[PDB]
Amino acid sequence: DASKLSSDYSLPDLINTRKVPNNWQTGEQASLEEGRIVLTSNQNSKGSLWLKQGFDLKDSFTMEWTFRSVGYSGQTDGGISFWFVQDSNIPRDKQLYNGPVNYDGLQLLVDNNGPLGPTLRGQLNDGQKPVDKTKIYDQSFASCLMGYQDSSVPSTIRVTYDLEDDNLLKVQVDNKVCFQTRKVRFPSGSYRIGVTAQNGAVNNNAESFEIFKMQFFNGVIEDSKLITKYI
Repeated sequence: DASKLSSDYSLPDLINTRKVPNNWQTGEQASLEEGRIVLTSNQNSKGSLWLKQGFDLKDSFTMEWTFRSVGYSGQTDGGISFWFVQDSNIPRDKQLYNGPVNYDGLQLLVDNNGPLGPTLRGQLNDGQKPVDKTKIYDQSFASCLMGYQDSSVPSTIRVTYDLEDDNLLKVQVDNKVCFQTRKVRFPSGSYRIGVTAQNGAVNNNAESFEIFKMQFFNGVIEDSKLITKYI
């Protein structure tokens, strides 16, 4: 697995790091603080963290994001979104959790404003139309229940896309399967990888979403014009 780790698309541990790693960039109110990038803080905050360069999808990959939420417990309109989307530059649109409403690819949404409570949901789009935000919870292609708030220990989301297992897309939270599917077909192309968050305005909350680490691997780890399709 070391041999497969990609330094170009990973975010190293941020302890004693005095600047954002140069292959990434923050946006909006996101900032580097000691040991973590803080996406949101204080009220009605938004932040983004994206890789500067696209990823050429030609083979299986794994991506592991380590994050946490601190500072608020309760239902809100906030959320954190992890993206894997086909685009030539960082996505321009910021309407959907401070990320693109018109994406072509995958949105993984962690939030608690839907009827099921705190969830990790998979959303898909193919760039032809913006998604209808009013239908997001009814349109998830897959989901699991996932407690994330007010939680000191960070969580790790592992996303694997395994072409050698008939295009298995598998999403794990701390190594437990959240969902998996073979229905999602990402075309070869250049993809943008990043995370965006907002805490919203509900109850003037100051929920703070934090990113600690992200590891990107070429291949599948120990789990041995074209647009996204859902078959």
